[PDB]
This record gives sequence, C-alpha cells and structure tokens, in this order.
Amino acid sequence: GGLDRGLIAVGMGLAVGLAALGTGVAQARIGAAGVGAIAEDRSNFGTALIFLLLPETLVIFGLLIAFILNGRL
Amino acid sequence: GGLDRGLIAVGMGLAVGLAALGTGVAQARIGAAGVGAIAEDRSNFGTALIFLLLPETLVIFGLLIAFILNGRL
Amino acid sequence: GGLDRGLIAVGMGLAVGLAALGTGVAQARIGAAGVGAIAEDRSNFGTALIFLLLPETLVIFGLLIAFILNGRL
Amino acid sequence: GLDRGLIAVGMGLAVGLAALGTGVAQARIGAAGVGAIAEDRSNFGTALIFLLLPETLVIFGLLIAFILNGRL
Amino acid sequence: GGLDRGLIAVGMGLAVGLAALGTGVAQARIGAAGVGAIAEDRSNFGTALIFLLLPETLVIFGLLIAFILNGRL
Amino acid sequence: GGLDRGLIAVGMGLAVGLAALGTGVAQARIGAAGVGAIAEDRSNFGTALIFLLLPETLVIFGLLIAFILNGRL
Amino acid sequence: SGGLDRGLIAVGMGLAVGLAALGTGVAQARIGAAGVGAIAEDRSNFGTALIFLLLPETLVIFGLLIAFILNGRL
Amino acid sequence: GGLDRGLIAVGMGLAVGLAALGTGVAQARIGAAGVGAIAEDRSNFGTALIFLLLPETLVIFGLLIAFILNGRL
Amino acid sequence: GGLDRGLIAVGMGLAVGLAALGTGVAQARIGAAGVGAIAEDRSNFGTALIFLLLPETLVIFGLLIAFILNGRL
Amino acid sequence: GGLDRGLIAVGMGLAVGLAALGTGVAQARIGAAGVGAIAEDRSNFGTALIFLLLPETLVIFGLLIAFILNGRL
Amino acid sequence: GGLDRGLIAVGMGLAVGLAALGTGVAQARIGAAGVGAIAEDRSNFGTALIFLLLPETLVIFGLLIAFILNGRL
Amino acid sequence: GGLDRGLIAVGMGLAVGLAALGTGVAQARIGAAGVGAIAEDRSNFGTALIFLLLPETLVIFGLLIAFILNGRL
Amino acid sequence: DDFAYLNARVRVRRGTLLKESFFQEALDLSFADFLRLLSETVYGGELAGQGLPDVDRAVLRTQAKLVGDLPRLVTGEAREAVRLLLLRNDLHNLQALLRAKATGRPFEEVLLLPGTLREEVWRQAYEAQDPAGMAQVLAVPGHPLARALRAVLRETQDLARVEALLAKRFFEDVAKAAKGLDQPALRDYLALEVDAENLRTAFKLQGSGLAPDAFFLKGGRFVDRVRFARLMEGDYAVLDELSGTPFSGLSGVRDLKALERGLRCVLLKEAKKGVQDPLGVGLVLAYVKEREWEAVRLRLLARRAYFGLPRAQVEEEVVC
Amino acid sequence: VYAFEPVDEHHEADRIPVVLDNPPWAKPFELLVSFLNTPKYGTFDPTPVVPVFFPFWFGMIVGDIGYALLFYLVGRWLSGYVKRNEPLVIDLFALKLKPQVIGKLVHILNWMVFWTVVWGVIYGEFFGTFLEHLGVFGTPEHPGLIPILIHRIDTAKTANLLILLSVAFGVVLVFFGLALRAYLGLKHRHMAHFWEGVGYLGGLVGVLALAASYLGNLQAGWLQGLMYLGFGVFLLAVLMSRIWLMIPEIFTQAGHILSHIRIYAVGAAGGILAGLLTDVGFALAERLGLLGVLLGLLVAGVLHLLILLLTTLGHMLQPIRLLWVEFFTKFGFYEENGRPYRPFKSVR
Repeated sequence: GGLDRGLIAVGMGLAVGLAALGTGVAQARIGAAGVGAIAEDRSNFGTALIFLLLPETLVIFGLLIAFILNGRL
Repeated sequence: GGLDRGLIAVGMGLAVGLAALGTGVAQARIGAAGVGAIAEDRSNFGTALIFLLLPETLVIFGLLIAFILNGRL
Repeated sequence: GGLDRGLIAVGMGLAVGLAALGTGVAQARIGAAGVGAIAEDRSNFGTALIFLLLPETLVIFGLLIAFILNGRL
Repeated sequence: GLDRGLIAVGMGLAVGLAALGTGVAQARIGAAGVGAIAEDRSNFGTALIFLLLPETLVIFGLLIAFILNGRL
Repeated sequence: GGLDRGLIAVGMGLAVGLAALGTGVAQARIGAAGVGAIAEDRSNFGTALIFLLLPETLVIFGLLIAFILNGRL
Repeated sequence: GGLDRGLIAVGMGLAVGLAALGTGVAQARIGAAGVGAIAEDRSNFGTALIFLLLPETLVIFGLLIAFILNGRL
Repeated sequence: SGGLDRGLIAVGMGLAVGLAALGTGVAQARIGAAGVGAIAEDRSNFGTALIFLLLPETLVIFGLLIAFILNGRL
Repeated sequence: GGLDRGLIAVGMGLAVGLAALGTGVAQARIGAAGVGAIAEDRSNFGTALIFLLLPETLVIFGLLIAFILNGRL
Repeated sequence: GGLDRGLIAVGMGLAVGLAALGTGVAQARIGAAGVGAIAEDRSNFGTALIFLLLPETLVIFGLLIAFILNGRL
Repeated sequence: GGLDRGLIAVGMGLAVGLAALGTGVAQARIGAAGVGAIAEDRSNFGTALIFLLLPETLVIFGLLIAFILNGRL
Repeated sequence: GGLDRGLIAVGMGLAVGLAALGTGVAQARIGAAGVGAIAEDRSNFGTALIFLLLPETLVIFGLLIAFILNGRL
Repeated sequence: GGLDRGLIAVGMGLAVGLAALGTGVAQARIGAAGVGAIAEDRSNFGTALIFLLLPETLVIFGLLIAFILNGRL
Repeated sequence: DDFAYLNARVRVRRGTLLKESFFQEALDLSFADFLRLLSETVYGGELAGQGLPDVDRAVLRTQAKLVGDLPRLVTGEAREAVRLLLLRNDLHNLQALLRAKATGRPFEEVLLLPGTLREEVWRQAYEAQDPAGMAQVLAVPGHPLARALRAVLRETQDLARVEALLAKRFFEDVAKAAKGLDQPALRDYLALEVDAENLRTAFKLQGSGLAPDAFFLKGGRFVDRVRFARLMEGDYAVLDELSGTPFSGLSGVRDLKALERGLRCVLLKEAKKGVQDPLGVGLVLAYVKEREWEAVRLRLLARRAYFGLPRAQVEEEVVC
Repeated sequence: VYAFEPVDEHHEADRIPVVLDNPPWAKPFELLVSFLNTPKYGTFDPTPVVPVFFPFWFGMIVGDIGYALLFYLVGRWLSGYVKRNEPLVIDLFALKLKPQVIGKLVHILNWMVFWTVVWGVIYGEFFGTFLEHLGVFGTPEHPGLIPILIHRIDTAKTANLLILLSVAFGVVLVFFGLALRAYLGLKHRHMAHFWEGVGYLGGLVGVLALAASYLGNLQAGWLQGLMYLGFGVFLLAVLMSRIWLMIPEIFTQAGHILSHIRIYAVGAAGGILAGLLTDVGFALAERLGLLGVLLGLLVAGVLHLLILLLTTLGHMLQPIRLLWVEFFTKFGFYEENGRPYRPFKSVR
C-alpha cells in the first residue's frame, strides 16, 4: 500500500491510456477509409462497421488488465 | 494519503489525457472524412455523424476508470 | 509527506495538457476540412462549425476530471 | 515544502501542452485560411472566426494556470 | 510488495499499452487498405480478415507476458 | 527546503518551451502558406504576415506565466 | 529479492517488449498496406508478401528473448 | 544552492532545448517553401529570408528566459 | 545490488527496445519500397531482400550492448 | 558533494539533444528542398547553401547556453 | 556508490537506443529512395548501398560512446 | 558521488541519442532527395554528397559536449 | 498539401454530373433534344448560343469550371500532384506556341486553351528570343515543363527533333516526379500513361519499321524492349502478349484506332480504380478521369446529334 | 372520380410522402427536426420528445442568469425585428430567413429559457456568481439567504448525485428508444427488428445490473439472477436473430447511454468557468481596491461575454447533438428517409 497503490494506479493508467491511444490511432484511418467507402457506396456498411469495430479488442484487453490491476491492488 | 493519493491521481490523469489524445487522434481523420462526405452531399449525414460519434468508448472507459480510481481512494 | 497535493496537481496538469493536445489534434483536421468546405460554398459553414464544436467534449471531460481532482485535493 | 513546486510544474506542463495542441490546430487552420485568403480577400471574416474558434483550449489552460496559482 | 511490485506492475502496464499502441499503428493502415480492397470487391473479405488478424501477435505476446507477470506479481 | 523554487522554475521553463514549440508548430504551416501566397502575389504580404504573427499569443501567455512565476518566487 | 532492482528489471523488460511491439507494428503497417495492395493487384504472390510481412517479427522475437532472459535472471 | 542549482540548470536547459525544437519545427516547412520560392525566382530572396528569420523570436524569448533563470541561479 | 541491477536492466531494455524501434522504422519504408518493387516484378528477390536485411546492424549492436550489460548484470 | 552536477548535466544533455533535434527537423525539409532545387540547377546554389546554413543559429544559441552552464559548473 | 553504475547503464542504453532510432529514421527514406533507384536502374545499386551505409555514422558514434561509457565505469 | 556520477552519464546519453535522432531526422529527407537526384543524373554527386555530409555539425557540437562531460567525469 | 480540403469540393463536383441515362435518353436526339439536355445539364450553365461550336465552347467552359480549380485549392505536394495531372492542355498550348514560333504563325493566330499557365506567361514566352529565355518567362514554380524545356533547351531554339526530345524529357520528368514523391497510386498511373504513350506510338506507327529502342522510353512495366521491337515490327502478338496486365481485352488488335481505344479503356479502368485511396488524390483523379471520359463522350454525342449520326455510329464511343 | 384511398401500411410505405403531425406548442420542434430527413411513414416522429428533452437538457446545461437574461434580451431584439416584419437578412451570415422561422426560434428560446432560469435557480447562479458579494443563496460557509439546491463551487456531495442523474436520464432515454424500436418492429411486423430491440433491452438490463453489482456496492443477490436472465435473454434473441450482431453493437448502445454524463460535465464546466471568471473579476475589482470595481467589472463582463460567445453555442448544440445521436439512432432514422410531401407551390 501507499507506494504500491500509487504505482499500481500509475501503471494501470498508463496501460489504459496507451491502449486508448492505439485504438484511436487505428480508428482514425479506419473511420476515414470507411467514410470514403460509404461516400462511394453505402451498400458495404456492415463490413465497414466490422472494420471500424475491430480496433476495440485491444481496449477490451486493456480494460481486463486494469481489472486485474484493481483486483491485485 | 501519502504516496497513494498523490500518485493515484497522477495515474488517473495520465490515463485521461492519453485517452483524450487517442480520441482526438481518431476524431481528426473521422471529422475530415465526414466533412468531405457532407460536402459531397447533405443527404448521407446520418451515417457520417454515426461514424463521428462512434469514437467515444475510449474516453468513456477513461472516465469510468477515473470514477473507479475516485471510488477506490 | 507534503508531496501528495503537488503530485496530484502534476497529474491533473498532465491530464489537462494531453487532453488539450488531443483536442487540438482533432481540431487541426476538423478545422482544415471545414475551412476547405466553407471556402468553396458559404452555405454549409454551420454544419462545419457543428463538427468543429463537437470535439470539445474531451476538453469538458478533462476539466471535469480536473475539478474532481481539485475536490479530492 | 513539496506540494508548492510540483503543482507549478504540472501547471506549466498543462499550459505548455495546451499551447502545443492549440498550435497543432492553428497550423492547419492558418494554412487553410491563408490558402483561402490568397484565393480571395472576401473570405476573411469566416476564416477569422474559424481561427478564433481554437482559443477555448487556451482559455481553459489559462484558467487552469490561474487556479493552480491560487492553489499554490 | 510496496516498492518492487509497483515498479513491476508499472512496467507490465507500459508493455501492454505500448503493444496496443503499436497494434493500432499497424491497424490504421491495415484497415485503410482493407476498406479500399473491400470497396474494390467483396471476394477479398477472408484475405482482409486474415490481414487484420495478423496484427495481434505482439498483443498476444504482451498478454502472455502479462500472465507471467501476474504469476510473478 | 530546496527542490520547490527550482521545481517551479523547471515548470515555468517547461511551460515556456512547450508554448514556443506550439507557436513554432503553428508558424511552420503559417510561414509555408505565407511564402506560397507571397510567391503567388507579393502585394498580399500584410494579411499573410498578420496570419503568421497571430500564433504569438501562446508564447505571450507563456511569457506572462513565466513573469507570474518570477513574481511569485 | 531486491528492494527496487527486482521491480526495475521487470520494468525495463516490459519497456523493451512494448517498444519492440511498437516497432514491429510500425514496420507491419507499411508492410501490410503494400502487401494488401499487391494482393488486391494479384492473388498469386501471397507467399512472398507473407514472407515480407513475417520479416518484421525478428525484433519482437529478440525482445521476447530478452524479456525471457530478464524474467529468468531477475 | 545545494541541488536546486542543478534543477534550475535543468529547467533552463529544457526551456532552451524545447524553444530550439519549436524554432526548427517552424523553420522546416518555411525553409522548404523558401527554397521553392528561390528556385522559382531571385526577386523574392529578401522576403523569403525575412520569413525564414521570423522564427528566431521564440529563440530570443527562450534565451531571455534562460538569462533570467541564470540570474536566478 | 540495491537498485543498480534493475537500473542496468532497465537501460539495456531501453537500448534494445528503441534500437528495435529504429530498425522497424527503417524497415517500414524499406520494405514498403521493396514490396512495391516486388509488385512491379518478381525479378528483384536477390536485391529487395538484401535491402531489407541491410538494416539489422543497429539491432545487432543493440543486442551486443544488451549482452554487455547482462554481463555487467 | 552534490547531485546538482548530475542534474545540470542532465539538463544540458536535454538542451543539446533537443537543440540538435530541432536543427535536424529544420534541416530535413531544408536539405530535401535544397537537393531538389540544386538538381534543377546550381545557379542559385549560393543562396541555397545560405538557406541550408541558416538552421545552425539554434545550435549556436544552445551551445552558448551549454557554455554558460559549463562555465557555471 | 548507490545507483551510479545502473544510472550510467540507463544513460548508455538511452544513447544507444535513440541513436539507433535516428539511424533507422534516416535509413527509412534512404532505403525507400534507394530501392526506387534500384528498381529504376539495377546498375544504380552501388550508389544506393553507399547512401544506405552513409547513415551508420551515428550508430558508430553511439557504439563509441557505449565503449567510452564501458571504460568510464 | 554515487548519485551525481550516474546522472551525468544519463545526461550524456540524453544528449547523444537525441542528437543522433535529430541528425538522422535531417538525413532522411535529404538522402531521399539526393538519391532521387542521383537516379536522375550521376553528375551532381559532389554537391549531393556535400549536402549529405553537411548536416553533422549538430552531431559535432553534441560530441564536443559529450567529450567535455567525459573530461569532467 | 490539403488532400482532403480540395477533395471535399472534388466530391461536391463528382456528385453533380449528367449520368449515362441522360445519354441513353439522348441516344435518340437530333441536337434540339440534345441542346435541351445539355442546357439542362451543368453545361447549361455555359450554354450561351447554338451550334456545334457553341456546344463545344459550353462543354469546354463546363470542364474548365468543374476541373479548372484543381490547379488552385492546393499548395505544395497536393498542388504539385494536381499540376502533374492535367498536363495535356498545357503541353498542347506549349507545343502550339512552339509551332507558332518555329513556323511563323501569329500568337493571336493560336487559340491556346487552358492548361496550367496563365495567358500572360504564354504571351511573354511566345515573343521570346531565346529558348531558355522562353522557358524562364514561362517558368512556373511547379511547372515540370519549366524543368523539361529548359533541360532540353541546350539543343537548339525551336526545332522538330528538339521538340521530340523535349516531349520525351517532359514525359521522363513526369515519371521522375511521380517516383519522386510518396505516390503509391499516382506513380502507377503515370507509368501506365508513359507506357501507353509508347504503346500508342508503336500502334499508330505500326509498319514504320523504325528503331524501337529509340522510340521506347524508360519507366514502362507492361512490356519489354524486345516486346517493343516485336510491336515495332508488324505483329500484334506482342500486343497479344499483354495478358494479366491492365490490357485485359487488348489482344490481336493491330489498328491504331482499336489499340488506342483499348489503351483508353484500360486507362479509364485504371484511373477509375483510384477510389481505394479517397483521402489522397486517387478519388480526385478518378473524378477527373470520369469527367474527361463523359465530356469527350458528350462532345462526340453533341457532334453525333448535330450530324444525326446513328446509334451504331456512336456505339464504339458509347462504351466508356 | 377521386379514389381517395389511404397510404400503404408499415410494410413498404416509401413512395408515400411524409409530413409532421405536431401540436401548436410542438410546431417549433419541426424546424429543428427539419435538420433530419423525413420519416418511414410508420416511424414515430420523436420531435415532441426532442422538445421535451433538449429543452430540459439545455436548461440543466445553461444555468447562468446573465446568459438567460442575454437570451431574453436577444429574443426581445429579434421580436422587434419581427415586428419590423422583414426577412431576417444577415448579409454577414449571407442568410435571409423567414420571420416565421424567427418566431419559432423565439418561441423555442422562451421554452428553453424557462427551464434555463429554473435550473439556474436550482444551481443558485445569478449573473454568474452574485452570491460572492450578496449571498442571495445559502451556503454553510457563507449563509446570506435561503439555501440553493446545487452548491456549484462544492461538488463532493454534488458529483455522485449529478453523475447518477445524468446516467438515469440517458438510461431512461435508451429504454424508451429500445421500446420504440421493438414497438416499430412489432407494428411493421419486422420480427428481426423486434427481436433485435428485445435483445438490446435484455443485454442492457443485464449489463446495467452486473455493472451496478460488481463495480458499485455489495449485495449482488437481487442482481445475480437479474444479470443471468438478462444475458440469457440477450443470447436468446441473438439466436432469434443469428445475424452476428455482436457485443460491439451492445457496447455501442452502452456508450450511447453513457454519453449523457457529458451533459452534466459540460454544464458543471460552464458553471465553474463563469464562476471563476466572475470571482476573479470581483476579486481584482473590489478585493483589489473597491474603487476600480466598475472598470474591473466591465473587463470581467467583457471576458465573460467573449467566453459565452465562444462556448455557449457549443454547450447548447452538444445537448442537441447527443439527442440527435441517441434518440434518432435508437429508433433508426436512417432507413431510406421516406418520401417528401412535395405538392404544387402557388407561392403568391
């Protein structure tokens, strides 16, 4: 506790924030290309939605790691 | 709270800042593509605003982790 | 012992700075696309300003979390 | 003796990275505005309003710096 | 622990976050090229799915390292 | 007691340095677009110089914060 | 069982593994974009594109070996 | 001084280095545009030189801040 | 012992990680141009692979410095 | 003795590294556009070398600050 | 004699890693343009390899600094 | 002592690695344009090699600071 | 540099067009129904009077309004890629000014429709004593013609072989600038343009029997110099060797008309494939190519309606 | 012979035109709903619920009495311009607008300013913070008059309640949207949409119960079978769909429900910004001098007006932005846009 809890919160916050940064970095070009595709044709909305939703697995893994850090702290 | 309270707030703050950084990183390309698609026509804006508002779960997870860090303290 | 308020304010400053960095990162491409659209036609500057103002929720949530940190300080 | 300088360090980091983000926005904003102004002088006010739209982050950073100065 | 366990957890969180950042940096251009190829034809859906699933090896290595760090916490 | 006046000086220096970094980041595109416009037409030097020098307010606010830190110390 | 070295060694191993993962993904971004363009051009050179994509994993393998060595001699 | 002299030197060095980084960041695109304008014609040599040398005001302000810090050190 | 062994391992990890980051940074554009030349023709396997394998020297030097630090460890 | 020697050395190293980083950031686009304009013609090569050597003033100011730091040390 | 050898190893690791980062940063565009010239002209492989080897001077200086640090401690 | 000595090498590393980072950042686009000019014509190789070797002045100043630090300790 | 801010207006212009149903309805038209359908179209913004030349000037003004701003709305890399997109009318006006200078025709005798340079720079370079001086009076900062005519200007002042070498230098500088930037989509189209230019020169020069390596340029990938010599010989088998490349249906057609139509259809399908990179310049290139194909088909259809040409007469031109 | 039949039913009424059927109080909400497309002729127009919720959310967001006074004064100026009865022609905006649009805007401004003044009294904010000088609200630190509901400078008692209320409003809106989606799938006999809305509601109930049980307080006994039945209902309607509408769609609906806390965040941020501006102005005016209070108060009011012009438009829009993002998309509102009622004009 104390230095353990503060460093645990620091590491969990770094993990969650950098996972969110990577997911947004993927989602930038993913949503840009999906919006360009929907501007070409809206008939591929499902595959483009799947391609946009694909960047959330790293966020789910980071949330699980943060839950493991909260259970350990 | 000693080393717990001083560093846990920093660990929440780094998470919130990096999550907002990744959210804006997604939002740059998403807003540029949506502005180009709305400049193409003012008729497919319903999917454009949907793809624009889809990049919010990272900031949502960051705010939920901030609430969890506030409750844990 | 008196190094918790300064560390909490340091983490809140990191939060606010990285959140404003991500907000300006979104606003770069958003305002560039909105300017390139509204200069072509002076009929969609309002919808462009809507997308330009849509990204301030990150700065608002960062200020709210910073106020939560100041209340916990 | 340690909660008085680290607060100022975090406020300085906040103001500096807020100015960095505002300049990151204003780079593309001023590039597009200068391109539109070189295109036509009649589109000055809309580009000026679009450039002035980016001042909210600088206002929030100045408010955070004032609140940290009031705390420290 | 109070001093070693916090540093080990901070390093594990930094590992997971940087792995997610690199995976998103890959997945940006990966999803861009995949959306372009799917807009070309839907016949390359399985190939684009395999190309999108290829970017998870570093995240799986980070997950195995995080499991080993939780076992050595 | 030490490490507090020097800490405030390091924070003011970080503020001034990153504010100058943001001012230069704006000034890069501002000067490039102004050079392109002046090569297009040298009669438009005044408004281009105004749009270039508009980005000095961040450095002005950083110098004001540095003067406030010098007055506080 | 160091008071701070036992955590700092694992923190450095995690920094190595995360930076190797970031560099491998940074190479794999352009590698997968070029391979996707080549496969959309023709789906005949998939083996050469797969070899060019798998070429970027050597740094991740070296970082994993260094992390295994750091977890062993911790 | 104790250790605060090295801390003041660290803050002044970080300020001067980030000011030089922002000045070179401003100088990159401005010098590329000035080299393009000089390859276009030689009548815009002095204007491109003034636009390239305009970025040194941030370096001058950073040198003044470093001089004030050395006067404090 | 104390904290010197973990700090030396942290330095070796930073060396290996950022050396691998630089090797992948070179290899990104190098293999992009190589895969472009491969998409041009298959008659460059003895040169594109050479240009790909040319960049492993920095990773080899970083691994040598890491082995020297592990011998110091 | 005192760790302010190592702290001043850390700040001087940060100053020198960031000054060389900004000078190289300018020199990237400067040397690219200069090599293009010289591959066009060597008729403006004197002003091209002047614009290339214009980026050394930041390194000169950083070396002046480093000499002030070394003389104060 | 506390954390001096470990901090020296941390500094040498930072030097080696960021020097290899810069060498790979050069070698990205260097190898891309060299592969473009080699696909353009197979007789232009020698000058392309010379330009590829031209960027390893920073890696040689980093290895020399690593040997100087190994001698200094 | 055992704290000031490792921090001086840490500052030397922060100088050397970031200076080589800036040098390679300069060398990237410059060598790209030079290899393009050499693929255009192998007659301006002298000025191309001159521009390739011109960017080492910041690395020379950083190595001078590193030698001054090695002479100090 | 803005590959998205100009692309917003490019998508705005691509959303406003006359579809193929407007031509299929005008497939039975006699220039009055066609004059109304073009008067109802975007060319009706420029439909001033009546006649084949009036509809010609209206289509020219419509194309120069819908596509002529692409030289504007960009600065730097995007402006360079846009200036090295519509190099046809600019090099046409340059060769026309060179023909008026080396032949004796007046500068007002030349029409010199809009390419990439203004009328003042062309009027300054038309009355010019030196070829390097003319290329410097017409030296725009992003003009690769300024970097090609000045490069080939150390041969003569205004000649014919010098003009052929300057055109070869213009194509080589276009391909070198296409390789000289981050152009994964644009260098392919530029090399396809250069290779199709060499292939169309061999197809229209089928039976000339000249030196093929003197006619073959550098940069092509669809064929080889041995295939170039086999196509310089009167054999469409090397033209039948184009299989797996972008020339899909092009095999066994030795006529210059059939080979040029196959090259045009292959280039239309290639530039139409630019939509995979929409945030770059491939969407703008696809929109410009579609506008060019529809505008040339509308010029052919306006001539077909003014002449009463049959549906079987506009059939080989109504394919693209 | 005028065969005056009705339109086709909810199965493919697409060539049938659309028109709003709102009350006279609900007539001005049709102007804001005109930003959206026309309906599916069997799709429920939520424009009355839009005028119910976005006025209440904008009232809870805008709680400055000086800002509401400026809104009422601008409404009086626009009412004088509508008494001049010209088309509202701003050549600066290059927009000549109908005076009926100006009257609908004035009516919407009044209907929003009612709730704005109501929540500003609930916030206890008079022209920003006039309670610093004259405590017309009652705090325990500075009791000058009767108490205010929201402290707005103190938040430790206010953060949990504000977050709970902002979560509850969005949860009720998400429940209403899922119920409307299921009712539209039932009325159109679209059992795919009905089963999708039912599975969304079941998964949302199970996820909310599991979140409040595990992440909230203890005593998860009443919520264990709740989360189990919610997950079972979600899996059952997923099998009744079998379309691989995965957990991403449920997480998207969850984030859409969770986005309602940003309204409370933005309202608290605007209130704290106005309070900090007014407090710094009152400090440097009266607490620094008590005689340059007029010039310092003028400078503080000018800075507050600049901040209002910078931020209050986005503060009013983001409630409407979240409303259009949530209530429309929860009911679809991107399905072929129906047909428009386009008769002959006879403009006169």
